[PDB]
Amino acid sequence: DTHKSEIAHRFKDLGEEHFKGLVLIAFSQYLQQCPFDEHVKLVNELTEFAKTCVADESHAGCEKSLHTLFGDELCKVASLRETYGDMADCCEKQEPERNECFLSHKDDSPDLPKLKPDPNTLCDEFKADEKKFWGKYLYEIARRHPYFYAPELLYYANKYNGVFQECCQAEDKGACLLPKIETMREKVLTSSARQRLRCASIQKFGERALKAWSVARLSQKFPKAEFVEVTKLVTDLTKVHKECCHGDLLECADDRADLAKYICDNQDTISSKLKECCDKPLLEKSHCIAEVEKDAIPENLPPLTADFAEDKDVCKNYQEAKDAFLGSFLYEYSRRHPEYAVSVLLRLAKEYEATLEECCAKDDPHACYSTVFDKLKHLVDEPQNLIKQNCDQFEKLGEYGFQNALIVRYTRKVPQVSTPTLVEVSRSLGKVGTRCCTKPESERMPCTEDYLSLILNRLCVLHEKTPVSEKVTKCCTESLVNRRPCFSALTPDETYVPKAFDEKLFTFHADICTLPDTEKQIKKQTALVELLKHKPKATEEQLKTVMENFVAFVDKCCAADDKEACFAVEGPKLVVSTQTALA
Repeated sequence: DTHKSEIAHRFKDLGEEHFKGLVLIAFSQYLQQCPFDEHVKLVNELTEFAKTCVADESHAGCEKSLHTLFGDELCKVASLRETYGDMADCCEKQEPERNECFLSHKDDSPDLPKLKPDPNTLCDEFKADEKKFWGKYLYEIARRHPYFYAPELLYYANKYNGVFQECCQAEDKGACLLPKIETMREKVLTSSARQRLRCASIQKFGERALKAWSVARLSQKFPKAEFVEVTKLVTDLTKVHKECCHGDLLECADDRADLAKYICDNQDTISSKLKECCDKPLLEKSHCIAEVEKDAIPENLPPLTADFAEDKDVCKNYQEAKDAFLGSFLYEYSRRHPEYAVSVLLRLAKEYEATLEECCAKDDPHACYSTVFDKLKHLVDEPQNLIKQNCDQFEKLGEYGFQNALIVRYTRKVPQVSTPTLVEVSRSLGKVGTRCCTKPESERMPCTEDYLSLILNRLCVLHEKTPVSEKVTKCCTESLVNRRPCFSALTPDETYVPKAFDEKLFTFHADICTLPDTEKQIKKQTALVELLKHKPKATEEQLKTVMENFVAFVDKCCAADDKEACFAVEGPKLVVSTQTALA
């Protein structure tokens, strides 16, 4: 009963272009510092060997796993040690330990040069060779995002050649291109942050957590899908993610297709909105199905309380399959409330779990769990007043001013975190203003809950690598679903000794007037953070004073005939007045 050669099953099923694409992504994520040219060699080689195993299945090595073959090739890289250190001892291990070891060196903050894309040299390179322009893009996104969802990477990379196909024929390439890549670039970062949380769930909270996520997400989109169908799409959707998150990129891709294919062939029992989606070429259909509008709530739905609170058999039901009965609750809940954010529904079910565990203990469980829904109904509203405040502060200050607002709020909160992580997180938190505060009122909170969890997950991820605040560790490990309130309930502690003053953190040169705009703000926001690790009690009135004092200074010195002499003299002046005002 042996369908023998895994490389050959995959090469056939995906076809060559997708095989090559996915292989280049996989090498790109394992070795992020490597030049492009070296990866193209590793891909072509493995690809030859793939064809040979399609031609002859018995030929040597054609039965080795996909890791072993991927792994064999990583081990032959002349520059693994003197380029990747401790990584080249992975080569001393056997399968599957050798593969675990490679993964664990994926770098979530790789140090990579910022692509300042220029449309002329860039439109130059797509005409020269469209298929390599295509690969270079794959490799550049994937090496800076090493857990990127890989079948989507091909999707976007095609969308991308798509822009150049339409824009390099116009009379102002520039004016045509940059708005489209920029709208594109935002969707890609959002999609990578999404995937990164999917993988954190499983790696850190179990398959049970991801799976539970898909019940929420699915039930909500496909409320007229009955539970067994939902259950089924869930099984196959957790598998696709598990494999994606584990670097099994070829199995993942092929299993997403089989699912895209299963969904479209079962429209009538799943949802009525898919008919347009179920009609594109492969990449686009899958993206369509993941982007698709939600279906209508069936009309005569039996009130929630029926099965889950009055049922004189709840505890019995629950004990016989805890996870199914809870999945069932999540299904039931999610399909009736497509308004809610997932993070919220998964928080509703978790609380619901906690209630049976402890009610089912007591002699009269029914007296205990009959009342759960009010408990639950109060969960929704805890968030709401957070929202109002932050959108006011946001409208009040604008995006930049709000980022510095968060930078201060979050540095007093978790002063130990490193300065680059505090900057990046606060910037991203502040864009949640622009994302969510112009939305309809009853929609602002769901929006907010949803992205915070991508952003809080990035904080944990950046921070689990080099663990230094106990506060953050606790909020990251304690729960998946309760991070946002765990991070909002944190206070500035008086258990933090201020950082000793460091001159080099508050010295500025004529370069500051040179930087790209993002860089300029990031240089300033760093110094903002370093100022609050040093002067952690400094008031809001005082900081107001410093920030203005600081704007004037940069303005002043970015205008003079000798800027260097201008920073030299005014720099120390600034330090003095600040030290005085704050100390």
